[PDB]
Amino acid sequence: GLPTMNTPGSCQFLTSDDFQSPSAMPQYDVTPEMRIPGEVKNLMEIAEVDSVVPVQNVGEKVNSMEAYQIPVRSNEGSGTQVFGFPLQPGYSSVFSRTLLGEILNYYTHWSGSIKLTFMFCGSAMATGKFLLAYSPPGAGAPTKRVDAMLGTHVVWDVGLQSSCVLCIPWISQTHYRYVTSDEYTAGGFITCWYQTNIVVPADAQSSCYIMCFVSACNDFSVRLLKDTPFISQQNFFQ
Amino acid sequence: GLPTMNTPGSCQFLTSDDFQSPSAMPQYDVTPEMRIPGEVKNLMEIAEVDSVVPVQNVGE
Amino acid sequence: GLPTMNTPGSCQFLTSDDFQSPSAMPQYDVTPEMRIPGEVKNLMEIAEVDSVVPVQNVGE
Amino acid sequence: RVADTVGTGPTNSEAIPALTAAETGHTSQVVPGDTMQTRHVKNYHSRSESTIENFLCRSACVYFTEYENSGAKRYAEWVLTPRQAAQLRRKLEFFTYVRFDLELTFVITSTQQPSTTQNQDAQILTHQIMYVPPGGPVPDKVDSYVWQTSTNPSVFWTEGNAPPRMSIPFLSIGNAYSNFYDGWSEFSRNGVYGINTLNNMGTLYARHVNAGSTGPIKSTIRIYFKPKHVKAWIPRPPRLCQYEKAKNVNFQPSGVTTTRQSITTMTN
Amino acid sequence: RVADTVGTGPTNSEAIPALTAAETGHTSQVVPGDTMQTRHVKNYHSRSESTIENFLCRSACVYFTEYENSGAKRYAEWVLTPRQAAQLRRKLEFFTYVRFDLELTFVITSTQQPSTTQNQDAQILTHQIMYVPPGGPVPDKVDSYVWQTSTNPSVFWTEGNAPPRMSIPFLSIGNAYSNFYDGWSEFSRNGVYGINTLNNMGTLYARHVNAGSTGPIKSTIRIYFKPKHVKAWIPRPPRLCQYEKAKNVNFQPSGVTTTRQSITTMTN
Amino acid sequence: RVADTVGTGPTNSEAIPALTAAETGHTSQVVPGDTMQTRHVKNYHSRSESTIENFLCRSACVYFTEYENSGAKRYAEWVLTPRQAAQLRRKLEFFTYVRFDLELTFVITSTQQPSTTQNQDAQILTHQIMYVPPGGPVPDKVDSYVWQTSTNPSVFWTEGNAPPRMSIPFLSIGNAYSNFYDGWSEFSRNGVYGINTLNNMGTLYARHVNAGSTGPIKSTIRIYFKPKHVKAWIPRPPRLCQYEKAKNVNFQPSGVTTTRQSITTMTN
Amino acid sequence: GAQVSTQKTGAHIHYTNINYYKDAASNSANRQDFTQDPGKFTEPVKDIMIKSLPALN
Amino acid sequence: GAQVSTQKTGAHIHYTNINYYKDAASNSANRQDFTQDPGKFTEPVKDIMIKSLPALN
Amino acid sequence: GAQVSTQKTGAHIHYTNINYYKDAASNSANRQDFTQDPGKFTEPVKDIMIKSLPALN
Amino acid sequence: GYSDRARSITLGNSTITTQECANVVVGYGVWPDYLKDSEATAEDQPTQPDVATCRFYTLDSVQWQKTSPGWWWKLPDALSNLGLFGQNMQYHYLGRTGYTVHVQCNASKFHQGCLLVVCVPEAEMGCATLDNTPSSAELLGGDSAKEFADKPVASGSNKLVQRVVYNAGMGVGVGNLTIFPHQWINLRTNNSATIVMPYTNSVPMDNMFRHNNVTLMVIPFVPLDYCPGSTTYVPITVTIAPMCAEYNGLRLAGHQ
Amino acid sequence: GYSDRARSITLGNSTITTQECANVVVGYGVWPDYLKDSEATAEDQPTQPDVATCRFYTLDSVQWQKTSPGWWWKLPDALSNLGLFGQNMQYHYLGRTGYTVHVQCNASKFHQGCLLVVCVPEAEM
Ligand SMILES: CCCCCCCCCCCCCCCC(=O)O
Ligand SMILES: CCCCCCCCCCCCCCCC(=O)O
Ligand SMILES: CCCCCCCCCCCCCCCC(=O)O
Repeated sequence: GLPTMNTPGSCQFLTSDDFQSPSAMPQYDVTPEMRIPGEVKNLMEIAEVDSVVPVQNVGEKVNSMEAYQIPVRSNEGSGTQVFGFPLQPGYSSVFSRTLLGEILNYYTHWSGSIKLTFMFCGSAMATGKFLLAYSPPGAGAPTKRVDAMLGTHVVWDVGLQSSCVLCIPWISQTHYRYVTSDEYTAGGFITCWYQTNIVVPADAQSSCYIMCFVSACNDFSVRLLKDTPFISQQNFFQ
Repeated sequence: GLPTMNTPGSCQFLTSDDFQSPSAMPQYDVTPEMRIPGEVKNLMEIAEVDSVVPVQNVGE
Repeated sequence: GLPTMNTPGSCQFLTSDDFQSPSAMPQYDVTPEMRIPGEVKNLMEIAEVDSVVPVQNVGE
Repeated sequence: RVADTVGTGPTNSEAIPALTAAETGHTSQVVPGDTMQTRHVKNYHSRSESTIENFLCRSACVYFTEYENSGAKRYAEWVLTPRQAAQLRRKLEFFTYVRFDLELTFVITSTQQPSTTQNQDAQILTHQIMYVPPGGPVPDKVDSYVWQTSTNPSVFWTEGNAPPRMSIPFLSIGNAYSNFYDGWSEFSRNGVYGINTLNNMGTLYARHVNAGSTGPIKSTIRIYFKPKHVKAWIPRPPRLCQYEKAKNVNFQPSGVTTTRQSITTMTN
Repeated sequence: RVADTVGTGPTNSEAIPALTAAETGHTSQVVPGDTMQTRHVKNYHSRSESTIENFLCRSACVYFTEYENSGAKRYAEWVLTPRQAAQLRRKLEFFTYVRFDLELTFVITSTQQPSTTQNQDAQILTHQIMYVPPGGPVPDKVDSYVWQTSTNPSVFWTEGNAPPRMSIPFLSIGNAYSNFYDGWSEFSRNGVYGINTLNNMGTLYARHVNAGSTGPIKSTIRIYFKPKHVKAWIPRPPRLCQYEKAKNVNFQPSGVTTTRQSITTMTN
Repeated sequence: RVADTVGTGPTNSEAIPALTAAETGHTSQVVPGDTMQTRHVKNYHSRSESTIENFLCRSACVYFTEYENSGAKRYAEWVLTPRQAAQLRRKLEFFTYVRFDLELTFVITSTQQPSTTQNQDAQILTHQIMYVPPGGPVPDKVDSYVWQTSTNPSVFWTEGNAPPRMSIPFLSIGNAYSNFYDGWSEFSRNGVYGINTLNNMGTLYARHVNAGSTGPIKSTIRIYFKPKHVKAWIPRPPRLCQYEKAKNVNFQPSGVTTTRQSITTMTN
Repeated sequence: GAQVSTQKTGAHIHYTNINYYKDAASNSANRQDFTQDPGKFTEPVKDIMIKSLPALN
Repeated sequence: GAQVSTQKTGAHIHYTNINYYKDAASNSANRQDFTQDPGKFTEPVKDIMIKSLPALN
Repeated sequence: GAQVSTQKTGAHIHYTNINYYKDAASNSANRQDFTQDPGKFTEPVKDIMIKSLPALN
Repeated sequence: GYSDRARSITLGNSTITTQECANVVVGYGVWPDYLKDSEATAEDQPTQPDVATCRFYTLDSVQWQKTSPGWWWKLPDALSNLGLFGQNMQYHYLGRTGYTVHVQCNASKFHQGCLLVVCVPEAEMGCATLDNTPSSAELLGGDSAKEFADKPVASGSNKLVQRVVYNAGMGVGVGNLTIFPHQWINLRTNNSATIVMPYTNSVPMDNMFRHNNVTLMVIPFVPLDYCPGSTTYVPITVTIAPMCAEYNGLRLAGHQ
Repeated sequence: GYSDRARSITLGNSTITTQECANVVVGYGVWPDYLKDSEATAEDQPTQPDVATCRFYTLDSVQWQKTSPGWWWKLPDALSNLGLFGQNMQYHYLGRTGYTVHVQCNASKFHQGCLLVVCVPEAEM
């Protein structure tokens, strides 16, 4: 009899533990493996793929395909705003239901840069110029193009290639941020403005739509696995 | 006293387990083996032998 | 089953003990370290610093 | 380890990293040093918590059920199926096909029932759990012969110590467990439709070996799954809608997301 | 590992692999590539679950019996014999002779009996199990001297912890355990006929060491066998009929199998 | 090992080790052999108990709370925060920033409540403790679905054995845990002021898995912290005053020290 | 005197074992003994029968 | 036949493991397998697309 | 991969330790780290001050 | 020199030409091939029809209107009645094939719109009545396309599919359908969309009547629009080519 | 391959993209650089704000009508109230800088017109 001593933490069931257990089916021949396309080895191979963003989630628009459309028409003025939302990739309604948002909810902390791709879906005769902008926190959100021009911006010229990219970089005081709402780790604001105008000829539609796709860059990371506050049940399903 | 920690699954009786147990009859001389025809080492040596099939299993 | 024997002092909680325990968050990436001035490695680095003495602690 | 940012400077060129074409079904591989000036940063973050093994290897309650030491409900039965609990079901359905070992843990707990019987002095309760693969006999009653477990795996557990736990190997006639099946059981294209077609996993039964007391006692058993050595293929989008049944993918139509006030509002 | 199919092509020859003669008591060793065209398949299946050690090495309940802490039935006795439970008996009778070690496991569980006695506050019960080889003295009562176990093997078990378990070596005066015996005990060809002739295995007794309480308590002991290091010879056909007694091969005549509607019907 | 005194003799020189200038913010490094004659002493004392790891690595109770098996208070919740107990709080606040692993130990103990219910015969109680990181769902009731712990860490403990204990890694979005924060949450310099701004640690819930008895039972859980692998920076003066709340540094003005009778009195 | 052997794993890792008792009847079951020889039963004839040959000639 | 591997520690120590059961399905989970290949999903096109080049030319 | 170190004994013997978990956050506390450097606090001045010298000259 | 817009695809006796196309999407990085010997299960020798089955089959056209929720096609069922591909899949028990889907829609420079083309593997669909599962006449319509709805389908006691579009019938978010192999047809840039999907399944072969491996979904995220005077009828055409199709288990003709 | 029409210009945290542009005009053949030591006069050490001042500032838009004579901007004054460029030029006595002017006007294929863009040094009016 080898003299032993039991320490605090014996006969306890920690759900995130890693031990060895006796097998119920001993010497069981497991079916051989076959080659299946699309093997996943990390959750960041999924978050790194684009997905359409519902920017127009206003009113009944969530119950149609109009949530994904950003309306842009010919304006008798200049420098007005197209859209805006905060850099909250997992808490804001604009981002909480996309592939990136969905994966982010299962975790507590996130880090890295963000990609926002915009596709212009007018006619081949429509021309335009837009000013995508990201403003780090510290002031409010910009309310004119003279306040948004001062941040990290791109001037998108519309023609041929109908797709521009705005990369939101990592500008934080900490290494990580929170997926939940926390002022200590506020992200900033993303806005879009008219640079010049949408110009069209006769017999062509002066109202077009833009679409947005969100994804993550190579530096993106997540931590602290937790439960998602989306799924729920009252009784066991049958 | 070597400090240890018990894990879930102690003092349980899994009928398909494989351990070592103290012998009730220690230092017992077992009868020697003899050669008997027809030693079986697998159940598929039995299933690989023909047997008559009752195809006309109708009524009495 | 390796035959063992438990000694006095099992399943007890001594607050000044030194063991190993299963981690609740497995494979968790810890924030990297940065250089902060004034790292302390002993309490006698603090007691070796002057401080003013209240000798006239009389009345109010 | 995640990639490290490269420091860049001012450019004036005919290169166009920002301008792309999303109609090609290709995600742009643009880094932040393509649309602005950056500094060299030495990144040390790891992607060690996003692995499928780390994301899925955690115990989850998939079911619990009750039985008694007297009366009518003397034993409990449950066709094995994880699609009763929402959490683990929604985690697995991220992929089309999976392949894993299993780690089973059982939390059995008894309670004394209200009654008017007197002089109750209970002895320790022992429980038996038995697995019947599809095809074997079933326990029509509590004291039937099937509980002899000559070949069927089973676990005897006395109340008061560590919860019983076992390891199950990847049991499937196919090469992977199908989370979704778009088809029928019959070649006549009628009958059972969906993944219930491939649910041939066996049945789990549970009982008290002794009655313990002269008064009533109800024992509840909670079952916990824990996938190990996970492989997964063909990622799918998340459910979004709320589940309704355990055998099909039926749902009630729900909006894309929750709303805000305008297209310019920075508040939920 | 099972054999791998060899790919074949079209043939026109005087070879006749299909045509054989079954009157020679020989099974035809024809592979599918003899009556059709095949492809080369790399088989990876294993015959690792059909082994006799894997088929037989699983614990099975062979008996259970009761005794009390007061009254008349104060101890329990059982001549060791596996032919009381149907499942393990039918598994072993697949062969004529076997030879194995044994692993014994006991599940002892107590229950409080209904009574009108008051102020019952029971102390932990300890049980004793004792094996008497053929020839030794027997416990005529509960507090007899035979329970001193000077030479007889015995196990003391306190209720509340891991079930008692021991290892028994191949105990036989012969070279193998005979599952069937076609003969008598006496040279006069009368008397005991059959395998009861070779059943000289000893007796197992069980009791409470202390009474525990002032109220009644009934303890049931379940015995589990588990063959190890198995050897077997001369396979026999399966029983088919239902068993009747534990000492003989008596049966009630039963039909070859269950029926169907016609010789062309594809339904049970 | 502490320094060893050097033996010195009589001196008459223009050296002035005693005379210094304290306005330079520098502590004089004078040894006793500078103002007197000494002998050579071989010192063997060690500074092995003044280390921060030895000073801080001891378990301390930081909180305890109650719940019941029936009635209203069926589960317990506690936002994790060590600033409720005075002892460990005052030990940590010696430094401005710290960085350590954690060792959690839980002492769960039940008590029977006074009541008039009869025929009480309780079964062993099992407890569940669950950690919810900030952002996840919360258990609005006792039998809610959140207790399935698909991803949330949790511990199941049956009363009667070793206390549950786990290890927590340094969880912080920053590079160190800030014991003090001189600022606000909002950029508008209003709102929450102080260290409550950086307290985003999650929540701990506790419940009974079974009710056990038909009578009332109250279970108290005591939580114990134990820092490991400690790093600390920028030592601060000790609190002196008595603490008032857990979220701020508010205090009531107190005298520098306790008094004596005169400037020449050698008595407290 | 530890014995290192191979584990039962799928197709298309090792384990260690030590004997603690001096009775060989206490060791674990002999699970991995995949040896089969069906020739005692399937073909017990005195003369060899070539498959692609007339059984009666 | 002990296996010594490296522990999961921070940036900017080893552990020992032994297998006790002959079924490979009883071993601990494969936690440290940090291998990613997002190219099957992010860029599944037939022709290569240079980043600093017009996607349509 | 056992680590043998020295025990804390008086002045005027070894112990063995093995790591069982793959998380470095589960190891025992780092009790024996007797390293002190009071120079950051006791003497933080820009110019060196010789003890047997007038502080102000 | 050559351009990236022009691209010709030859299969069997069929050639597809396009002068304004985006890059081809090849499945999950895998090109459809044949089943190997170290991965097969059925022992007999399979038959490969090659040119007779691996060619471009064109289906009926659908009209893109200003209010079209979208369409879908169960790929294996769609061709179960075309040429020798249908006959081989009708006389055999197991089959295996990949696909090459080409979707075409042409309009002028004064039209606008955007269509999502996605090959969804194992698109199990849901019923409008939670009580039952949908009919085979509701799920798969051969020789035609199946239309989505803009409003939720009513419940009751039937076996109708929940053809709401923003839920994709699968009870998900439609904007996430870009996790599967996909391609966008933008009227101002794109003209057609090609996808080369390999054989995806959890078994080496499968019966081709009671199981549909993939599904082609065409949804117009951005509606079609034009100004009075331009063409109003805008159709959408779908051409599917089987690739590396093999069959095993010859039997009598039928599906019961 | 690439075309001569497409061109991106990155400065600071600003990127300008164009898909239909003529070749860039670089001054009098000279690229803006810093003042050298063999050409300086003021003895003290200068401050270079770099990213905070060398970035793209957009001004208000003007409407091109069928009867517009034209517009002009005094370059140094135009930005004297924008970001940190204006602040640095407000707290200092001497300054030195070159410029990168991008003028944008988009219209359809059914519009016509021609605009002259000229950087006039020392345009005394
Ligand atoms: C004594 C108890 C033994 C219990 C043995 C249980 C064996 C069956 C395990 C069922 C696993 C089902 C996995 C389903 C995975 C999926 O399709 O998503
Ligand atoms: C303290 C308890 C010890 C019990 C010792 C039991 C020893 C006898 C074992 C009997 C084995 C009988 C095997 C019969 C096999 C057969 O003939 O089929
Ligand atoms: C199943 C229970 C798991 C419990 C997990 C608890 C994880 C959170 C630990 C909180 C530590 C807080 C340390 C604060 C240090 C400080 O700022 O002074």
